[PDB]
Amino acid sequence: MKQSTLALLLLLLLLTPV
Amino acid sequence: METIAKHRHARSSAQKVRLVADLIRGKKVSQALDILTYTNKKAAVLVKKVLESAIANAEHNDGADIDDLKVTKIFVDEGPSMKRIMPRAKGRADRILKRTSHITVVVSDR
Amino acid sequence: AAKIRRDDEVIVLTGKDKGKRGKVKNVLSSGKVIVEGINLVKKHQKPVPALNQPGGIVEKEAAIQVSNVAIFNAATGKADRVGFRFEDGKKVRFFKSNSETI
Amino acid sequence: MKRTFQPSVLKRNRSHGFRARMATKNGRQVLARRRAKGRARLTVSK
Amino acid sequence: AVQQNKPTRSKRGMRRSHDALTAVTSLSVDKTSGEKHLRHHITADGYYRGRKVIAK
RNA sequence: UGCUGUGAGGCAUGCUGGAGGUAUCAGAAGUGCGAAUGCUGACAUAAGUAACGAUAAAGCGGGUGAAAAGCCCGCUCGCCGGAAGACCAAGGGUUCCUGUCCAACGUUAAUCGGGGCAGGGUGAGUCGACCCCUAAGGCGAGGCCGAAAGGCGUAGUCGA
RNA sequence: AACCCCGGCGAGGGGAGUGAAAAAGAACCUGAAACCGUGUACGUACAAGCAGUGGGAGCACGCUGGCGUGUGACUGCGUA
RNA sequence: UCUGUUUACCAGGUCAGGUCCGGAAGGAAGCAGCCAAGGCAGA
Ligand SMILES: [Mg+2]
Ligand SMILES: [Mg+2]
Ligand SMILES: [Mg+2]
Ligand SMILES: [Mg+2]
Ligand SMILES: [Mg+2]
Ligand SMILES: [Mg+2]
Ligand SMILES: [Mg+2]
Ligand SMILES: [Mg+2]
Ligand SMILES: [Mg+2]
Ligand SMILES: [Mg+2]
Ligand SMILES: [Mg+2]
Ligand SMILES: [Mg+2]
Ligand SMILES: [Mg+2]
Ligand SMILES: [Mg+2]
Ligand SMILES: [Mg+2]
Ligand SMILES: [Mg+2]
Ligand SMILES: [Mg+2]
Ligand SMILES: [Mg+2]
Ligand SMILES: [Mg+2]
Ligand SMILES: [Mg+2]
Ligand SMILES: [Mg+2]
Ligand SMILES: [Mg+2]
Ligand SMILES: [Mg+2]
Ligand SMILES: [Mg+2]
Ligand SMILES: [Mg+2]
Ligand SMILES: [Mg+2]
Ligand SMILES: [Mg+2]
Ligand SMILES: [Mg+2]
Ligand SMILES: [Mg+2]
Ligand SMILES: [Mg+2]
Ligand SMILES: [Mg+2]
Ligand SMILES: [Mg+2]
Ligand SMILES: [Mg+2]
Ligand SMILES: [Mg+2]
Ligand SMILES: [Mg+2]
Ligand SMILES: [Mg+2]
Ligand SMILES: [Mg+2]
Ligand SMILES: [Mg+2]
Ligand SMILES: [Mg+2]
Ligand SMILES: [Mg+2]
Ligand SMILES: [Mg+2]
Ligand SMILES: [Mg+2]
Ligand SMILES: [Mg+2]
Ligand SMILES: [Mg+2]
Ligand SMILES: [Mg+2]
Ligand SMILES: [Mg+2]
Ligand SMILES: [Mg+2]
Ligand SMILES: [Mg+2]
Ligand SMILES: [Mg+2]
Ligand SMILES: [Mg+2]
Ligand SMILES: [Mg+2]
Ligand SMILES: [Mg+2]
Ligand SMILES: [Mg+2]
Ligand SMILES: [Mg+2]
Ligand SMILES: [Mg+2]
Ligand SMILES: [Mg+2]
Ligand SMILES: [Mg+2]
Repeated sequence: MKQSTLALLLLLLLLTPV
Repeated sequence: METIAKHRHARSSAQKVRLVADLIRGKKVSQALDILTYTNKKAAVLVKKVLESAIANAEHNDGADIDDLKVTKIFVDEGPSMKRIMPRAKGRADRILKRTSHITVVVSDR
Repeated sequence: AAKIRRDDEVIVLTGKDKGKRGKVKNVLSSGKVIVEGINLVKKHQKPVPALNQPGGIVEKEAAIQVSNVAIFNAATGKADRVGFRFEDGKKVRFFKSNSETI
Repeated sequence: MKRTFQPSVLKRNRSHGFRARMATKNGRQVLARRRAKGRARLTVSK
Repeated sequence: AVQQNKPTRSKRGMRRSHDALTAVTSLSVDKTSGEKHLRHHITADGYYRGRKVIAK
C-alpha cells in the first residue's frame, strides 16, 4: 500500500544518502 | 577531584542569578537539585541546567560517584552586555543594557 | 624560469622532516609544494553522506614552503641548487656543483 | 501631527531628479561636486 | 529629586542584605509513590496524600 | 616584590609574555595631564527602582512541544460595525503564500510573527500607465535684451 | 577541534585529538585600569564628622624567644 | 507472614539478539525479556 512505500522507500533510501 | 561546568552569555543579569546561586552553595547535589526545582525564578532553571551538566561531567569524564558530590564553588560573573535603544518622550533616546552573565559551577567528591 | 617542478625528487632542508626525501605531487601559486610522505598532518573530517565519506582522522599532506626544499642530486647524494642555461635553443636546468644537465 | 515630509515621486523627481539638475549651470555644478566626491548615487533616481 | 553623591558599593551592599531568597526547607515525601513534592501540592504524577487524584 | 638616590627616578629579580631591546656621549623634539560644563571608548550610580503604549475582557477543554496566560483547534464570554468592515489612489517595495528555525529582533514567554533561511507567487485588444488633446506652468530654433554667466519671449515643443 | 558526554537534533560547556602552546578555539597576539565577583586572614552590630596621620593592644601568617607581612580595638591632632 | 507495584549500567540466575577466541569441536563477557530479589504501601 501507500504508507508502506512511503515509509520503507525513503526509510531504506533516505537512510543511505543521509 | 574538581569538575567544571559553565554557561556563558546567558541572558539574565549577574545580579539576579546570584540570588539563586547563593541558595545552593555547599549542599550535596541531590538536595541542591531539589532546592532549585521548587525555587520560582528564571535563574533557577538556568542554574539547574548547569548543575546537572556538571554532574554528567563528573561521572562520565572523571568517574565520580554521584552521591558524594557537593557544590564547592559556584559563581556568577558579568558577561558582555549589549547596547540597544529605547525611544523616550520628547525625542530623547536611551541606550539600554541587555545584560548577560557567566554561570560557573564546580563540584567535587571532596 | 621555475626551479622546482612536478615529479622532481627533492630533499627537505627545514622542519620536522629535515633530511627526508620524496617526490613532488603538485605545486601551488603561493610558492608552496606538496611532497610525497612529507609533512603529514592529522586532520579531523566530519563524515559526509553525500560523498559517502566516513569520518575520522585522516593523515594528509600539508603544503611546505618551496624555499625549504632543495632539488635532490642523485649523483652526489646531496641537496643542490639549480641554474639555467641554453642548450639547443631550449632553456634547461642544471646542478650547480657538477654542472650537469637534468 | 502633519509632519514635514509628505512624499511624492513626481514631485521628488521634478525637483531633484537628474534631468532637473542638468537643466542649469548650477545643477551641473552640483553633479560636478558629487562626481568629485565620488558618491554612490548623485541624484534621487528610483 | 535625584541623589547628590554617588553612593558607594558599601551602601549598595547593605541595601541588598535583605534581598536574599529563602530556600524551601521541607520536601514532603508522598506515601504511595514516594516522590518528593511541596506540602499541600500534588506531585508530578498527580499523586496526593496517597491517591492518584489526577489521571496524568 | 626587594634594594638605592635630596627629587623627577634608577638597579635587581619571582610570575606573565613569546620577539624585539639598547650602554656611553651627543643630536632633534607631536616630551610628561586630574581638572578645560575638554574630545573618543569602556564601566559605574540611582536600582533590580520607574516604566511594559488607550480601563474593548476574558474563561475553560484538547493539540503541538524541552517548556503554553499569549500558538493552532473547539466552546462560551466581550468590543467595533458611516468601522476597529470591504475596494482603490498616493507612499512603501516582497512585508504576499508555504515549509523550516528561535540567537538577535517583538517592551514578558513565544512552539508564534510584518524576525531569520530556503522555495513559490503578480498571466489583460476591452482595468490603469503608455498613447491622442490641451490647462496653469515649464523649456524654447530664429528673435529682443543683457559686463560674462544669463533674462524675456515667437514658431514650436512638453505638462493632468 | 574526528569521536564520547550534559542539553531542546539548541545555546553553552566538559573530556578526547591537532599543535611548541587551545589560560592560541575563530566572542581567537600581548590583555592594563575603572567596574563586578568567589575564597582566605583580620576588624565591625553603644557608635558621631574630608576617613587619614601620630601612638597603640590583640589576632593571623611568614621566619630564626626576637624580625618581617596583613589587620587596627582604643586614643592625640585633623573642615578635599 | 501474603497482594499490587515498580528498580536502565554499577545485587544474582537464565541469559534471546548481537559480539570475543577457534579452520572445526565448542566455550565465553553479558545488554534486553523472565524469575527470584531491593524493597516498601496495603493487610
Ligand atoms: Mg517623535
Ligand atoms: Mg552641590
Ligand atoms: Mg530591597
Ligand atoms: Mg606563553
Ligand atoms: Mg612559555
Ligand atoms: Mg626602554
Ligand atoms: Mg640626550
Ligand atoms: Mg602633548
Ligand atoms: Mg587621563
Ligand atoms: Mg592643575
Ligand atoms: Mg554633566
Ligand atoms: Mg570598542
Ligand atoms: Mg547611566
Ligand atoms: Mg545596580
Ligand atoms: Mg528608590
Ligand atoms: Mg515603589
Ligand atoms: Mg512614567
Ligand atoms: Mg510598578
Ligand atoms: Mg500593550
Ligand atoms: Mg495546554
Ligand atoms: Mg490552554
Ligand atoms: Mg492576553
Ligand atoms: Mg480560538
Ligand atoms: Mg456610530
Ligand atoms: Mg499626496
Ligand atoms: Mg506602487
Ligand atoms: Mg524581508
Ligand atoms: Mg504571513
Ligand atoms: Mg511561516
Ligand atoms: Mg524575546
Ligand atoms: Mg512570560
Ligand atoms: Mg528559551
Ligand atoms: Mg518573514
Ligand atoms: Mg481605459
Ligand atoms: Mg503654453
Ligand atoms: Mg537663442
Ligand atoms: Mg523662456
Ligand atoms: Mg503634448
Ligand atoms: Mg507623462
Ligand atoms: Mg488622469
Ligand atoms: Mg556544541
Ligand atoms: Mg601534544
Ligand atoms: Mg574578551
Ligand atoms: Mg605572535
Ligand atoms: Mg587573548
Ligand atoms: Mg584579566
Ligand atoms: Mg584584571
Ligand atoms: Mg549609654
Ligand atoms: Mg561595641
Ligand atoms: Mg556616623
Ligand atoms: Mg604607628
Ligand atoms: Mg607560621
Ligand atoms: Mg611581628
Ligand atoms: Mg605588625
Ligand atoms: Mg587611627
Ligand atoms: Mg590640616
Ligand atoms: Mg574633630
